[PDB]
Amino acid sequence: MKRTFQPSVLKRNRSHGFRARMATKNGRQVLARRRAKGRARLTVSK
Amino acid sequence: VKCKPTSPGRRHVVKVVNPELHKGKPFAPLLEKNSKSGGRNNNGRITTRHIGGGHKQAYRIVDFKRNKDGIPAVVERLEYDPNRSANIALVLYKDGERRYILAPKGLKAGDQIQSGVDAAIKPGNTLPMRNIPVGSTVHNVEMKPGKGGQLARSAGTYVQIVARDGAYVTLRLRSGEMRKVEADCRATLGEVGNAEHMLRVLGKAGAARWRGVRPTVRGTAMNPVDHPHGGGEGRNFGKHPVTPWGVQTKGKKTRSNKRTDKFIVRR
RNA sequence: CUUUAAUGUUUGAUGUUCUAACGUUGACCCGUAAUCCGGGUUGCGGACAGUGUCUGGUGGGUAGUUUGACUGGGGCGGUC
RNA sequence: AAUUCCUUGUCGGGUAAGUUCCGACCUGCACGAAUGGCGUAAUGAUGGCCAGGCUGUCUCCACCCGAGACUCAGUGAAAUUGAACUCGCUGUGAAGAUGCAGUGUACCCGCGGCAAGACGGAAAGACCCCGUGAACCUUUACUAUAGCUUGACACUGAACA
RNA sequence: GCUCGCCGGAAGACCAAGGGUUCCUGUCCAACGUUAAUCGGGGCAGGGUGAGUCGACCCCUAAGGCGAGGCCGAAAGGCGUAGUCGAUGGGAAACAGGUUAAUAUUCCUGUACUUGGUGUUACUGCGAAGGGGGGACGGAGAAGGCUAUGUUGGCCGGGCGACGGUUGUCCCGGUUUAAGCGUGUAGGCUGGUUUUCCAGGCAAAUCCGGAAAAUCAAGGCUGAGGCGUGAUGACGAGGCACUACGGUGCUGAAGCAACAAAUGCCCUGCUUCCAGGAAAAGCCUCUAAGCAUCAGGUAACAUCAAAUCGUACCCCAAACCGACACAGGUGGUCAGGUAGAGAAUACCAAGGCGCUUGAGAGAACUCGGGUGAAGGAACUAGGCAAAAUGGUGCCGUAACUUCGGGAGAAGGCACGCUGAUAUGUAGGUGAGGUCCCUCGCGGAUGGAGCUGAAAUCAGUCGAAGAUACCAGCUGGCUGCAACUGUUUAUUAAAAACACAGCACUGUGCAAACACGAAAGUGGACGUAUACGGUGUGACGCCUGCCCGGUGCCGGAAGGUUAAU
RNA sequence: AGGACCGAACCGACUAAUGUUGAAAAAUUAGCGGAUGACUUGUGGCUGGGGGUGAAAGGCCAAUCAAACCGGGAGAUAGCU
RNA sequence: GAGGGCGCUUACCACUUUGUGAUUCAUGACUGGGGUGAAGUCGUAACAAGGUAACCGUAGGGGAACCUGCGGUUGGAUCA
RNA sequence: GCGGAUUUAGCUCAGUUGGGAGAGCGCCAGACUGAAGAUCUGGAGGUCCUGUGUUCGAUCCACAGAAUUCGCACC
Repeated sequence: MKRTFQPSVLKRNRSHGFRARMATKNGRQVLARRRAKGRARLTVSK
Repeated sequence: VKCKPTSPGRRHVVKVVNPELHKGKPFAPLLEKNSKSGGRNNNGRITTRHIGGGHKQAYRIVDFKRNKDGIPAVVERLEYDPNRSANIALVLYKDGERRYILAPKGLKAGDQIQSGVDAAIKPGNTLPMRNIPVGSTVHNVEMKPGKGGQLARSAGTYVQIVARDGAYVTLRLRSGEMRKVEADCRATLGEVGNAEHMLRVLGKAGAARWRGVRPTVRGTAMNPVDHPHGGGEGRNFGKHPVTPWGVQTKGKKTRSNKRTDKFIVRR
């Protein structure tokens, strides 16, 4: 019902977390295809 | 519940006749020596014990074994236990120690509570049955020789000594009069504390069952996604067993360690 | 040379139990101001347990399929 | 009661009238002991008409402050599509006349009435089968895997009776 | 100016969802405000939100992460002791004044304190990884005081107050007293002080549990606050100027007591009922070692360290979300006001601020209703809509026993505004004056200053007075789920049935269940009167009866004929 | 005392009425209760696929899940105009 | 100056009802109780051992005709 | 409509290789009863649907007809 989009930090630890996107191999290919090979940036680290 | 002190229910001026009208056995604080039980069914993962409702478990009386036999003691007060219906007392051991012992109907004065090998015989801490005489009443009985008592309540459950039975291998209880547990296990005496809390229903519902668990209420009935029945239409009306495992008579055991049951009259 | 006995000499089984297997989710002792946990006196039952397939039905507690056609549209009653 | 097998069965009392406000001779197939039965506490997240209220509920709403919408200024996007200059029973049948002509002969425009008139829109019609067919729940049909269950060789010995 | 509005559980307050610095002004119109457009956090030029004490490191953890060695493991990965993370659990720990647009426990300005080094005097036997006090709860409450804050006037500043009236009995405005120290009061807890010994407390023990004497009864630990200390510390009626028109510059009245209630203070008081309100610590002390003419700790006063953030806009909720300043959601937070049963309702002062579509027109186009002559549902799937009836109390009311309840049943009724008892009755209140006492937060006499029912005798004005917003059909019927219901949000709104007893059933117990590959975690801190089958259909009776078939299973007298 | 009778925002979900050409996969206006609990109520870590908690629902579960918001099997089968 | 005539005040109080019940009539819409016994039929245990009894409170099978099992007080044949 | 059953002793229906027509029961006698039944031994009781055929012999089957009756065809 309480739909939907919102920002927060503490909810990133099981889903949205940068060190977990490197810890999991499933994230690790994405991370390189998105910046190191993908010519780009993220920088949203806050 | 012909007994006394009984506390009989009320004249109908409220929705409640029961619960139990027993003045003079709740108390506060939870004294220094206390503990609790925790979470919900949480078995790791997909729990088989149905319905749950697991809030307020909550606290329990802490004293198991109670193996201090020989040192004499006296009765301070008596309480109640919402986990067993149990009539427990608070017992001051004349050495310097305070403890919680399981009691019969009104054991106070503060009486002479002691045990010891042939030295004593009174309603006594825990006490070996090959050193005392023969009756209906016994109570604690180590569920096997040093493990811990069988009965943590004085709910009514008479275990009944036999004198010299196949050389000390004794008792006579409900569902297997061939326990053959040796009389080297420990008594205390005796089995009627508060029958009043159990022999009669406290309510329909009551605090005893809805503040921190849900009991069982269905299995078969509604939504065919769990049990072996069925189509729809309110109908039921088939053969529908408790499958793959059974119901109305079959037995379950064949082999175990100790295994002491022998003749088995059943019914 | 046997229907058969007593024994020797060759040998299988079931009862009958004792029991260093074993299991200790039982104690005492013990490394240890110790929930895991190491190891022994002891206590307990006991070749029991454990599962690998073979014989047995027991239930609709995964999955599966909708198995011709003939239809003055179907269910029956008829046929290649 | 979801049996009223028979038909809106009744005697007819009450009643401007009893296809019932019930007012106790039944015509009982396929009635009930835990899928139970003789019954009921005060409560209405109260189901079905029946009194007297108050009355405009009929038929009778013709007067109203009045929202606004057609109007006057800012602004004007698609649920997407048959050219129109689209005859008001019309007739004749690839069985339906706003276009196969027998008639009347409707000036151009209000998109203001907008009452039958894109059979229309919200959209793989619900009736739905040619379906070598998504899987979708069952039952003393069909079963199967996991399982339930004991007895069995594998495995763990013979000393005596 | 002048007359009034919206939020009225305020878009009052500070800040926690990190989105982040887009508030004040100086100035502005695309990159936007479906109108003007001056305003909108739009958006631009400046700058900014001053924290040793706020809260989170800490020492600290219930749940839960990980984890030595390991039981294991296809490669994966699973479960766990000691440890170590760990708050939304705990402990020490900002107020009156002033001052910058702001932004303010900070800034200043003083009071004076908490953790830890150090110094000069002083006193004294200390210590831990172990012991014991409790360290610790849950809400309804009950009872006494403090008055928050208000209204009044003594008292003070203004004066007799523009219409009609008003020149001592009127009518306005401040009505402040900060600190920490000082002491102790309200209920409460507990009779005081020594000596001698244990079947006790992880080895011990001046501390705890139990015992055994001695000598005395008036003993011990505070607590809202009254009360007072500070304070020739100030705030401020007003007086006189100056101006960048914000203010600041010079100076300055008055300054007492009553009366009534909290949303809050005391009360981890003290009560009442049980689902049974979680652990390491501060608070307070016992020793173990080992020091042991040494070292430690507690005290007057002297100092230094006070360990990276955050502090800006913002909320019972427009830069979250919804995504069109959206008829979704939804807060811990100061509780603003009199009459009110009430966070029941038209009324408020403020804070943002009247919310950037409104001019005329006045056909039918039902987002509707009202009082209808008649009649009274003569309408119809919906007396649907419009209601009306809604106090205490009474002139007094029916079936029915579960003797509660069915009973604010029902019925209709005096109700406005005030004489008189009564220059206010009663009831609530307790100044002084006067006396006593233990000496001080003490009591006895006494009637000052406020307040305010409830009726009785008598009035009389209505078409109307509970003259207004809160808030009800007696019924009486059918089938009794018998416990309120809110439980299938998604056809039903229950006409669903979750109760709960029990004969029987699975476990004599490493129990029944196995979810995870190795758990033994539910049940268990527990026994077949614990927990589960399948249900039960208030309560209470009553379950008659009848074994063909077909189940439920059990067994072995005995054949169908197997792994063996 | 009692899941009392009758009380607020912390509750859901009866038919309508202005909800359908949405303020809207849901909420509404004068109305109206369950009155302290068979209540709901919020920071976050344990339920991570054919799910997994059961007031026991085919409704949920992103708002339309009988398996979807996945795109890697796969530009699959193809009696298909 | 005073009443009574009135004209106000208000009641005892007739109408009237919120109500619902006493009890008396026929319209008695599932029936079952105590009998005569114009020929009733199925049955038939008891008035002697009504020809392998059972009276009495009676609880129960259920054509009861109440069988039938205690406890007597012999109104039930003896030499059991 | 087709396909089945049935027309066998008062009652209830058994039975058929296809050559005999049955019993539970009711009557009759027999005696036991004054009598009657029980129970009893004896004895009896027939549209074996009709027609035609097969056949040694048809109650029976096959076939044509008649008639009672049932399940399904109908929607």
